Amino acid sequence: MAQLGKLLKEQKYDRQLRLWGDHGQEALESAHVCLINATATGTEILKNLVLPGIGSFTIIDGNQVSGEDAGNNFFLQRSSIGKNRAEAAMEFLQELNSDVSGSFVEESPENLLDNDPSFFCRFTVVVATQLPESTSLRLADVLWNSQIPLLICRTYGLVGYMRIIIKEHPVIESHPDNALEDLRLDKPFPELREHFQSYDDHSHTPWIVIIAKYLAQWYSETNGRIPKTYKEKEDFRDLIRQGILKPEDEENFEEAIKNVNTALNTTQIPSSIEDIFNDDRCINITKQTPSFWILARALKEFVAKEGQGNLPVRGTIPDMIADSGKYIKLQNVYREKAKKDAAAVGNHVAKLLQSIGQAPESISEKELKLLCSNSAFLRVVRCRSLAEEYGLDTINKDEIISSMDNPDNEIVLYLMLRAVDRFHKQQGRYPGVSNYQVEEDIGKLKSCLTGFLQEYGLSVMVKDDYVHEFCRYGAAEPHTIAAFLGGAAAQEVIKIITKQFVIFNNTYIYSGMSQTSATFQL
Amino acid sequence: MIKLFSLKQQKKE
Amino acid sequence: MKLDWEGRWNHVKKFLERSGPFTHPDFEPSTESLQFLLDTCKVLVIGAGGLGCELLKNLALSGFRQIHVIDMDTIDVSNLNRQFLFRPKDIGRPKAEVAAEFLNDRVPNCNVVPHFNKIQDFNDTFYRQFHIIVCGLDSIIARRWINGMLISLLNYEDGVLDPSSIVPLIDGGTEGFKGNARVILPGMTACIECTLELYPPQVNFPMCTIASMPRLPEHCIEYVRMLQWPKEQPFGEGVPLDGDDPEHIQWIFQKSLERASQYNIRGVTYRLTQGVVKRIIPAVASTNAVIAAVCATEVFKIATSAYIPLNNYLVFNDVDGLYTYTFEAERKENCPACSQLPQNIQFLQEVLDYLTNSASLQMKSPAITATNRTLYLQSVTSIEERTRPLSKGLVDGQELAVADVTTPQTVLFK
Ligand SMILES: [Zn+2]
Repeated sequence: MAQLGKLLKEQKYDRQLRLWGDHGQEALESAHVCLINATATGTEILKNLVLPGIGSFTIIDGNQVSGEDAGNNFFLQRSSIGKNRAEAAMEFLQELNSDVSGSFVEESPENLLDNDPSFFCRFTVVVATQLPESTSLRLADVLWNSQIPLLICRTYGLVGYMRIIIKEHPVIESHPDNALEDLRLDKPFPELREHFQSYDDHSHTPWIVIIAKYLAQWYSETNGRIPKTYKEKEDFRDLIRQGILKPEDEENFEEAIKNVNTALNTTQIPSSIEDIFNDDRCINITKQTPSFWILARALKEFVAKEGQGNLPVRGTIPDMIADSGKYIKLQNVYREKAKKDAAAVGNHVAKLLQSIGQAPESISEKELKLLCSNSAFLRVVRCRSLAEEYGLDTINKDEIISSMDNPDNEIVLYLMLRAVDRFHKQQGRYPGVSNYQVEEDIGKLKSCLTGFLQEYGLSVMVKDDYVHEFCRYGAAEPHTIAAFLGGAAAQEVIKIITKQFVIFNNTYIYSGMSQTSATFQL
Repeated sequence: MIKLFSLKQQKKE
Repeated sequence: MKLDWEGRWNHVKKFLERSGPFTHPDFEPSTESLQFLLDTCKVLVIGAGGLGCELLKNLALSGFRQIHVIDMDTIDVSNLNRQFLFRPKDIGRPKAEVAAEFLNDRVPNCNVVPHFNKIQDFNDTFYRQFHIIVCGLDSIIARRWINGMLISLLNYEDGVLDPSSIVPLIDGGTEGFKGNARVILPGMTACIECTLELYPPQVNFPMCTIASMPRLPEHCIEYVRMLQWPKEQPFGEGVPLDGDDPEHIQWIFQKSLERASQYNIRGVTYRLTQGVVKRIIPAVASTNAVIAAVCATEVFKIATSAYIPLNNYLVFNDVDGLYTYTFEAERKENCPACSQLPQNIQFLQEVLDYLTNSASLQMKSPAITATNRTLYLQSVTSIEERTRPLSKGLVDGQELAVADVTTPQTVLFK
């Protein structure tokens, strides 16, 4: 069944293999994810990781299954009531995918922290859910000092809270949506001028050539390279339209007319890339410098030398109605150039490995090809620590204060969470859990709010309606809100494992009430 | 929305 | 034991038994709304694929019991990375049936009734039975069709909409790491037809390119699928191309590489061949979970009037970090589907083209009939022929009546 499982997976994961590829699937199947507290939020997140084929998982839960537990969890049942939740959840989650290996530990995270702190060292990523403030901060420290990626997720009433913690997460394959093409019309390369010069059928020429034609013409008069959209770009559009004559050519020239707004586009190093280049880790190498920065540096070198100020040509171009032969020859000019610059970048990568003796080819040819294709799309995310967020002098109070300018910004929801946790510390229970404790808990909740705010010198105005609403929640974990957070959280974990796409930086707050959300850098 | 909507919590006809 | 164990609905009750500051205006706390949910609120889920499975779980755990599912498909191995109500053993069985089966077993007293049907098989009578309808399908045609069906249920007395005749329509869609959700209150808010720009029909390569200017691997594959297979009949006269048939795709893949060689096009792979033939849309579990959650939460709100519903159109994107975006789609007054007044054309293949190539009316194959006599049709090869004479029997005010596969309704245009 060895190969009947190889293709069995190919067909099973086809819809997703088309998103992150075979390499992404591989990273995923090699990972081991840990989940703390299998209630609705955790099994939802986990199911979204198990269906796509996460290598393995281990649930950590020391609680027993409650009635309301079995009432809001698709992976628990009436018969599970009274038994260990971690154990009960795995059995059902495991049924979702046999290519995944489930596991659990009937202990509490606090317990595993006291006895076996290194226990969490075995996971690719740790996802914690429904955790109290103290357990979180304590869990953050260990994991932060262990270089272990952490995602804290919490569902409270109609609020979804997600917090990711990774010291550094460098990504090459960020999959940019609607990126500007690297057409080089403003900074043509020899082969490109050559290809264009080769012109002077007419109704079936790549628009890129129709533009270059008039670009050389326009640039020969005013000598301006055209940033004025409507202005040097609308006259340019008109100029191009003129050359049709009796041509039932429009379709050709017209398509040239449309892209004029997206192709005169300059060539230029993206701001995000500058910062990667001018970053301490790109400038100061060592034997410890991870493959990413070596590749970052090589790219910086290229921009200095062979690149003549710019990044290696991408290699791809959009489709363009045009005779097959014309389209292909044009495309090949770009592919050739792309291959050419890539090699140059390879030459720099070697000269960096040697002056580090790191290795001969500790970077496959495929990685080099990937890097150059995505040179304009590299991203780097550095998350603060939970300690930094909690510290009295480190807390980004400006962000909070400024956001609170709007009394309904979803940052109030984060402030209320903090107050709920403090209430749980002071009272040993959550507010309003009982229809009877609501009215009375409002005041005690407002009290803990005021205290939390004064403790940080946060001069913000939190409307009473939110304290009332948070008490009304009774610490519920509504399934549909847990499901929302579960899809969101799940994909962020897949982003961590695969290092594909871009993870949200810091806190994501979701409001099921207004179906709105926001991201913050706390 | 000009007018607010509310679903009758009764069976249909 | 009683049906509901202790604290079973604790996570739902709190939003029905407690007053609140953000509640819906017509909301009143009650220890009886949950009962309406468990005993009488009928919800119809259109689709057992992707959003469907997620939607059945969501409603079930939210206190709904009278749920129906419509789906005309069979379980496929490729459904298994996200359609968690199905297992490898179920491959080949109707999804609708298996979805109800799994759901009814996992949620103790749920009552999911399946329907191995397409939405077109039913009429008014069937749909009026429901309080709320949630659609998680993938074709624009279906979305528009069900949109037209609910609009048709509307009853105006003297131009005064009868609220009891309004059937909310919650609609959700997904695409890789993107998705959308929206609340449609037929006759009160923007319907699907009011925002056609939001539903850009899938890619359909131009003939000229496919037949004479291929540039991409996809064009080659497309050529083989759309022209060569119909011409040649690789597997016998009348044998239709079966996108799931391993032998058929291997055939298409080989002819594709053939055409690609002749035009020096790279990239024809078996995977890409499958993608094109089946017009596959990449999909994962997480994005479907997010969107079905928004949709279910809104179905709940509409049923219990717990909170005011999504204004109307939410978008989710998970690619660069993540975010949700919501805005209020406007009900177009000139709407072919939900307006109350007939269309006003001011002008035969002048209207059939206008009713097809327009943007306000992206009808697919309209059948035009004069006041009381079929003028043109297309559903009959003689109708498309005999009646075809498109070749330039009417007057001025005449009330034409179009009909497309896009709606159950007869759009009256003058
Ligand atoms: Zn409309």
